[PDB]
Amino acid sequence: GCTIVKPFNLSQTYVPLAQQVEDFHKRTPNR
Amino acid sequence: GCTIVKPFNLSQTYVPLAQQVEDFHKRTPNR
Amino acid sequence: MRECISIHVGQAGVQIGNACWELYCLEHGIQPDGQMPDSFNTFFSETGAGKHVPRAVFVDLEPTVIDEVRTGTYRQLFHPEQLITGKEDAANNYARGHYTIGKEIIDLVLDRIRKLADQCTGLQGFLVFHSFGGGTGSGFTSLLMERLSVDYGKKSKLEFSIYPAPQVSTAVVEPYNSILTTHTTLEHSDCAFMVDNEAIYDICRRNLDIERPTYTNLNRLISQIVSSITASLRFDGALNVDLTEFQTNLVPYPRIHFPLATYAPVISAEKAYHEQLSVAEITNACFEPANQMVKCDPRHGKYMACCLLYRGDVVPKDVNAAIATIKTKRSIQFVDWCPTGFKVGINYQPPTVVPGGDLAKVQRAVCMLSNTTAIAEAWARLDHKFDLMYAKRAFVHWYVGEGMEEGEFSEAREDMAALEKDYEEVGVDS
Amino acid sequence: MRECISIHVGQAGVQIGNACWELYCLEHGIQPDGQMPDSFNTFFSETGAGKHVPRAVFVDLEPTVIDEVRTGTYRQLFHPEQLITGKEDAANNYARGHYTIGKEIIDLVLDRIRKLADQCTGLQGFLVFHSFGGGTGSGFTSLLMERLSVDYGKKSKLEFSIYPAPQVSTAVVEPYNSILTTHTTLEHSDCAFMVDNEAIYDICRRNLDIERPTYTNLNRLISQIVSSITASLRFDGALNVDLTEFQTNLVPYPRIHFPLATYAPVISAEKAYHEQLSVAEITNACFEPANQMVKCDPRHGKYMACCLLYRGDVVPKDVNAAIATIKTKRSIQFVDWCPTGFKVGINYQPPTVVPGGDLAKVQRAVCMLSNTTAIAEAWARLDHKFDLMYAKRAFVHWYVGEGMEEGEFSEAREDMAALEKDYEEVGVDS
Amino acid sequence: MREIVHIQAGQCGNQIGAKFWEVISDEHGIDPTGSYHGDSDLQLERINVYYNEAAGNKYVPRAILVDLEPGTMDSVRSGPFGQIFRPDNFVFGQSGAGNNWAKGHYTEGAELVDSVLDVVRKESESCDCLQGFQLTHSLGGGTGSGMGTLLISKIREEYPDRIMNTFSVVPSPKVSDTVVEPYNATLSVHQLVENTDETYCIDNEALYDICFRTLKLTTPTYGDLNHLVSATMSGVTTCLRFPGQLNADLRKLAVNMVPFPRLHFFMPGFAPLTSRGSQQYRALTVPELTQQMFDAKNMMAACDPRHGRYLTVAAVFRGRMSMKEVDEQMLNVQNKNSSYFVEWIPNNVKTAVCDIPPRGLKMSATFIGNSTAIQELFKRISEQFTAMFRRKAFLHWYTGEGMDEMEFTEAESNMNDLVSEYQQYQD
Amino acid sequence: MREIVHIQAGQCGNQIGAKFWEVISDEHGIDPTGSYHGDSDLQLERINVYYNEAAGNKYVPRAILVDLEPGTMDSVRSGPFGQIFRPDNFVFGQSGAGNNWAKGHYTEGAELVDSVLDVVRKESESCDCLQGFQLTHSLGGGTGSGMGTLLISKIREEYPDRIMNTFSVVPSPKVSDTVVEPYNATLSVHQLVENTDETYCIDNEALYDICFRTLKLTTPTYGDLNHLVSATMSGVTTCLRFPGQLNADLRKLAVNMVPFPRLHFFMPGFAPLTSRGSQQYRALTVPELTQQMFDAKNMMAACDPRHGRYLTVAAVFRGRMSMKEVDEQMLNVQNKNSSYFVEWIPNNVKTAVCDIPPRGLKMSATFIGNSTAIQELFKRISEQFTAMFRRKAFLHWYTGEGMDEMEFTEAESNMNDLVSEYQQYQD
Ligand SMILES: Nc1nc2c(ncn2[C@@H]2O[C@H](COP(=O)(O)CP(=O)(O)OP(=O)(O)O)[C@@H](O)[C@H]2O)c(=O)[nH]1
Ligand SMILES: Nc1nc2c(ncn2[C@@H]2O[C@H](COP(=O)(O)CP(=O)(O)OP(=O)(O)O)[C@@H](O)[C@H]2O)c(=O)[nH]1
Ligand SMILES: Nc1nc2c(ncn2[C@@H]2O[C@H](COP(=O)(O)OP(=O)(O)OP(=O)(O)O)[C@@H](O)[C@H]2O)c(=O)[nH]1
Ligand SMILES: Nc1nc2c(ncn2[C@@H]2O[C@H](COP(=O)(O)OP(=O)(O)OP(=O)(O)O)[C@@H](O)[C@H]2O)c(=O)[nH]1
Ligand SMILES: [Mg+2]
Ligand SMILES: [Mg+2]
Ligand SMILES: [Mg+2]
Ligand SMILES: [Mg+2]
Repeated sequence: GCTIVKPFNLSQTYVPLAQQVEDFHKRTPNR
Repeated sequence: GCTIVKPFNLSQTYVPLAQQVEDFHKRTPNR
Repeated sequence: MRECISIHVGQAGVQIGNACWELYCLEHGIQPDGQMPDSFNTFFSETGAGKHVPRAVFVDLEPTVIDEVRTGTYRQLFHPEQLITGKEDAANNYARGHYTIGKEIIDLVLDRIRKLADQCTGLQGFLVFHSFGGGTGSGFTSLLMERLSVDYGKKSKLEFSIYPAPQVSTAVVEPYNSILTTHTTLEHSDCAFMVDNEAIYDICRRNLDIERPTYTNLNRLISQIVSSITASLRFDGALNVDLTEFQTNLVPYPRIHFPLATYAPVISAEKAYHEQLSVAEITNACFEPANQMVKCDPRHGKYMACCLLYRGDVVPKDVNAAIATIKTKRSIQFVDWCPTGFKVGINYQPPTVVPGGDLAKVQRAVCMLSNTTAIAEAWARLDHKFDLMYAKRAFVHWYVGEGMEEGEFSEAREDMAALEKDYEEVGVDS
Repeated sequence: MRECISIHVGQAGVQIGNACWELYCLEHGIQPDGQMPDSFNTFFSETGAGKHVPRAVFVDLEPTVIDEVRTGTYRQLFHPEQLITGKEDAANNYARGHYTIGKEIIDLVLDRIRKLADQCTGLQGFLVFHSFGGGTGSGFTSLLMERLSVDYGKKSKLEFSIYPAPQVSTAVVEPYNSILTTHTTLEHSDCAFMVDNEAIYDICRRNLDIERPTYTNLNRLISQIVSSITASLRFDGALNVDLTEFQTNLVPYPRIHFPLATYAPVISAEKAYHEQLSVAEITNACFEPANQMVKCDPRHGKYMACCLLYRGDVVPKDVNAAIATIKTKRSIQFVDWCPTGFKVGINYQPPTVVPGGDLAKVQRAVCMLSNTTAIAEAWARLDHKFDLMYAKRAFVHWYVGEGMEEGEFSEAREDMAALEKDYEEVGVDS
Repeated sequence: MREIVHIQAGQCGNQIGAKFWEVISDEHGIDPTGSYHGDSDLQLERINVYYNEAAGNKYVPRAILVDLEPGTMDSVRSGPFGQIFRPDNFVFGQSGAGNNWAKGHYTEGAELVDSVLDVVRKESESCDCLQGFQLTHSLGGGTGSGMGTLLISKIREEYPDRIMNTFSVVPSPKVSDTVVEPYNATLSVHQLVENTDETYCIDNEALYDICFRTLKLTTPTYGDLNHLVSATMSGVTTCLRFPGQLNADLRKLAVNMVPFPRLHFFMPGFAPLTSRGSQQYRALTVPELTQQMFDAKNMMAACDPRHGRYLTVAAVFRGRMSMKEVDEQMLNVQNKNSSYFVEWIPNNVKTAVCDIPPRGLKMSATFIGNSTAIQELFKRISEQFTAMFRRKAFLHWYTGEGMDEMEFTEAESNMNDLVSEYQQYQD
Repeated sequence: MREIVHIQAGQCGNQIGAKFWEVISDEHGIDPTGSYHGDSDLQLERINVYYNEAAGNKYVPRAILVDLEPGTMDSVRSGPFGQIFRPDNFVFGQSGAGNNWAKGHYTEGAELVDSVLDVVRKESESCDCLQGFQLTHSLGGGTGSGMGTLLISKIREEYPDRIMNTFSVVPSPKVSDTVVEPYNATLSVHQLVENTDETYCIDNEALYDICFRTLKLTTPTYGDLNHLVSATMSGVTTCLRFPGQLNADLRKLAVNMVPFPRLHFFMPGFAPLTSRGSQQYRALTVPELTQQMFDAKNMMAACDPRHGRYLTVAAVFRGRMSMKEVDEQMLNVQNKNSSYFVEWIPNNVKTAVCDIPPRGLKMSATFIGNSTAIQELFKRISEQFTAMFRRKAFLHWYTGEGMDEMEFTEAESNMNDLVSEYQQYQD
């Protein structure tokens, strides 16, 4: 009918400056 | 009427890779 | 965009890196002075007019290896500030690398990295080259990786490591360093390609007909693997694999990120003429134990995922055929929880060959990256080696002297035990 | 497709093989460097552009004979990896061949064979060349044959063997080796063509007018027979015989797979001009004891089946006539359980002749492969020879030293006794 | 007057899309610059179905090109016909989706999609009477599958009364190029079930078989495969683009072929198909075309029609043909092959005829079959999904994009239900 | 309108088949390209009996070429007329059968045969009213014999109401080229007895005799032999292909020649036959043709008709001839040779006349005799089989292909029964 999962037991921000600059221009405003 | 047999008493898988490849193409499916 | 930043740590890292940069230059037509008489931008920044600079940082705690680079053929390729050198090495001591000596240089290197990264507009991530056995390659790299993980966070980090051999070991304390670095490698690395010098030597002797292969021979081969990995970013073909893509395909569970790399065909100029090196053939050769970059037996392990990265005169159909053939080979077993374990990349550019290199020029090549349980055997032998020495506390005092605590060793060993156990578990069928 | 793989084992096997490969090259117009300025594919793989490589593996436990090939005229014809050589020979000791020395090289040769076979898409089977008397030719071949039988199973194996002479024997221990190899030959070989050096020598002196025939003379002749067998695959004519076909026709019972080969006409340039070598004549000459490749008397035996393989300017009608004539000759008797004992092949290509060879160029030739009870006489003499030496246990200690057991000898002798008895039985009329 | 809006999502979608556009421009006499250089007035009569008319005797595809990677866009623009497309209709990300349906559907794709929506709204406004949408993509990757599905949902929300058509290339296990395909397909199939009105199941495996076996093509490329798909696509909308004797558009086809809402997954076929050598030994006639079309070897989905029953078939004929002949041949096929047709839908075959044949041929045929055998395709996929999902293999990546296990469970259930439904009507 | 479907199996079958096709194309004015370049409207009137009409004024043989070896196919394709055949009608294996009936009937042939069946079904569909099948082969090998027989069985199962004709070249002991011939012949003969409606017994020995003795041909080739066979084949179906004064097709011939179901093994003959030197010293007349035809030396089976009795003879005449003359000559032969004709079938001779003579001749004749002397042929074969089977010689090979001894016993019994039956009616 449906799948049943039994999982085995295992052992358990910056942005670039150039990119930022680019975003300043090519980011579309909400408008 | 019919033959009768009396037999004298005597002392008593791999496939090539290229071939396989070929089969993969030129084998016709069941369809 | 799509830049990758390369970090070369310690002697081994530096020397591999040299080879890599030689290869990249040849591939993009960049001369040793940075001039080029586009895709090269993935590896190079471009400045002003007729100048290209590698997106790379070279670090060692001693000056000797880097000093060669400064004096040598590619002195104009790198700007001086990207070649970072201390005064005293880590002396095969993880503690010195991570703490005593490393704490003096780490900030500086991080700053430079940040500067480099600011120049790149589509950072894919980092390629980190280092040995597991050396004090710098272990201790410093571990430290560096932590810091990078903190600062950058979700950026992909890929580390290429010269893992120590079973027999052919050059230093005594190697198992200690290896164990200690592994602990940190687990949490801060997204994918780790282990490589074994002994295996490379065997390959050079058997496949390339070289009586006496030296480190220069190994490094060249190693660079080729890296090129195959990054060719999908530096060129374009019929089927493409990005780094994130690769990670998605090749890594089934977070900790199980240790694929084995293998390259095909590795042949001599004269030996190659006679051979009819077809797609099927090279693919088949990938899954053979003799061509492996780590000493271990795949026949005794199970495959979880393989990425096949083809380059040159290759079409999808024949790759598919090869994959089908591989499927029908009983001696190559895949785990039952992976009904298809093949990610496939195909790139149009044939492998370019370094003038004076050991490898012959071929129309097609392949780099297979496969996650097999068999690699756990290496860890087992290393662990065993560690356990003997630790039984007597041999050399331990040195580490303690440089600020390391005994409890750390035990912790590290435990971590590796747990990892081996995890690897065992994934193996078993239901 | 329709490939045949040739395996050349030990000195004798190597030397016959050299001749064979010289002949094949000449037949297909392949130069000694692999270049050819189609059917040749049955014997050659083709690589890239202007290169053809023999579908062959050359094996010896000592380097000397193969080393000649490496240095010599056809060094470029074979790729180095197809020429396999150990360090120490089997020293006329079956045990050393099969066990002590052979176990070191067998795996490697098998691997290479597998690689070779993977390249072929319509494998017909194997041609195995070796002596019965040498330690490598016996012990190694026996081992190899077993392994091949295991791996490949239902593939046809054809072995061409230099069986030891009654008088002209070069080594002392020959009968031991011969007996031991025969045991294994029985179970793992589908068809075996025995050949006797003494007979060849007689032929060379009597038919070719050669005062002093050497091994090079024998080998050339031997190669011709092989060519006749495989011409049906390498060319096409009016009537064709495949290997399976041949087996079906020539082999009445599983163990009775020992046909005698004979070739006609074998003549000198000057002697041939005068003779009017018709189809009928050559056919008649086939069934004469003086032109046999094994020393023995067919007049004292009975024919069970003969394959006649004609080549060159030949038409069916005259072959039929010849067969009819043969039927009416009282001195050539066929068993009563075979009302027609003739399989006939006719191929359009005349035999090509090696420059500087002993044989004259003819418009037509024939190779007869006939299963006659008369060959049992050879076995009888060999058995007798064996029995004397074994009576004193002469040389036995050597074999034991290399891991052989005395019981094996007895077993082998018994097997041969049983075989001789079987051969006797088939002979008798009802 | 009945404009169709075309959308291409992800690499496969883009590439097939490009092929489609190339063929269609040729058909309508449009060159690589957008200028009409055809012969017949029929080529321009209904040009507005696929093209917007720009200033100075030029035509521009009503096409939107979408991808999370710009490489694909570059490849398209650099192609033969690349310059015909509106520059503002290329909507691309920079990152890619890494074969992750979640990235395409919830994350990167989510960020991207509003631009696409804006474009398509404008494209809708431009058209006087938009009959609906055609989306080309694959179900096995991340962009085409996740982003594509998302886009479909958005579109349907805004245009609930318009016809929603997809040409979906499904992952097969023979030609299995990726690891997570089962997941991506499963997730996307579910979404398709609720939001598309007709879905053409295109299979790479079947295409390869066609190329190798029927076309005798030693080395097929993706381009060659794509060509087949393009032909099929062209076939469906021939009735919208040209005159004819009996005409059926996208709606008429759907109404005749879909008896229950969910059962809208077609196995397409195209006829004729011949090798270059075997072209001279054939008959250019309707019985031959018919023969070709109903054959299992000419279906573009890897399913044996003899393993199920046909609910409906729609056949679209192009060229000058006798209606009587067509009617006889279609009745013959249903009478002779009675056992492969469901018995509770009399006259299982719908016919449409367009007088204008494709270039190079005097007659051609396009076949759309709704067969219960399509369940085979879904079943395999389901099995593969199960194999992975049972061990939660690769799930962590998807969960990192905000997905929960429960969604997987739902999708799987849904697909199973669909399969069951098909079986029910098969009987 | 009365299409015949031609099948060629194994080397001999193929080669004779090729010859047959060559002659027939010449007869019907078809060149090596498939184009009609004849003079008379009669040449095209019934062209559909043997040829399918392709696009652009071309004709293609309704011929299927079958072999377990591709070499034969290659040889055919490379021959003069090789290019006329449909490429899709070549159905070939790669291995060969190695003169083993079991490989042809149960193993390799089994694997092969479904393709062949598919082809022939299509070929049947193409024809408006297929009257039946003609198979050319030999009984002594593996393919033609084992595979051929298998194919026949399959065909008859699907077309039980169609006429099933074979041109079977039998192994003779004089011209004995193989060892296991007796086995292969025995096994195949049995199968033929139950599943063919008429079988033309062609013997290589007889052909050689004809060539040497009658045609004065110093060096006959298989080609020359084949020519004779081809002529005979052409003769039988002349009434289907042309007009005439009295017409008999394949069915009419069978009904008149076969009084009991099993007795359908013909000894064929063809007249006239002359040397090049001896051609000028002869009379082109019906009495001469008649004289030639009934002679033992002109029969294509190595049997003396004077060692048995004729059950029936069918004579097929081609050319402009007097019916009266034909009737007188046929009555004369039966009155004069009373003792060689069974007395309980009055007027043992059936006559058919076609107005169109073959090329090069003004008149020709084809003779089909059902003689009880054919038992001689079977008896020899039986004897040879016994000689081998008594010692179980070469049986192991056959058993390796799945065959049992019991089958051999059965076949032998069956053949013996057939022989007995012929003897019975001989009296
Ligand atoms: N028939 C065709 N199949 C294709 C083509 N290109 C790719 N594919 C197939 O589709 C699958 C790969 O899909 P894609 O490259 O489209 C995945 P997409 O780019 O849409 O999203 P990403 O996950 O962001 O890459 C796989 O089965 C390929 O073998 C094509 O041009 N034709
Ligand atoms: N009258 C003719 N007889 C032939 C011809 N070719 C072969 N033969 C005869 O037929 C017998 C050999 O038969 P085949 O080559 O046809 C056996 P086939 O290829 O059908 O099966 P295999 O056993 O797989 O070879 C033998 O008596 C030949 O002498 C031919 O062109 N004409
Ligand atoms: N493949 C390869 N391995 C190398 C090379 N140089 C050193 N190694 C290996 O690296 C390990 C030694 O570590 P190094 O990198 O020399 O040491 P380090 O990182 O400089 O650390 P310290 O000198 O202790 O500060 C050993 O396993 C060496 O075999 C090289 O050029 N190529
Ligand atoms: N016809 C022929 N016979 C040969 C040739 N060389 C050796 N012999 C015969 O082969 C037998 C000796 O066996 P070899 O092949 O020399 O020995 P081997 O196989 O190398 O075995 P070991 O040297 O004992 O390892 C003798 O009967 C020789 O007469 C040759 O070139 N032609
Ligand atoms: Mg150092
Ligand atoms: Mg030796
Ligand atoms: Mg993509
Ligand atoms: Mg044959």
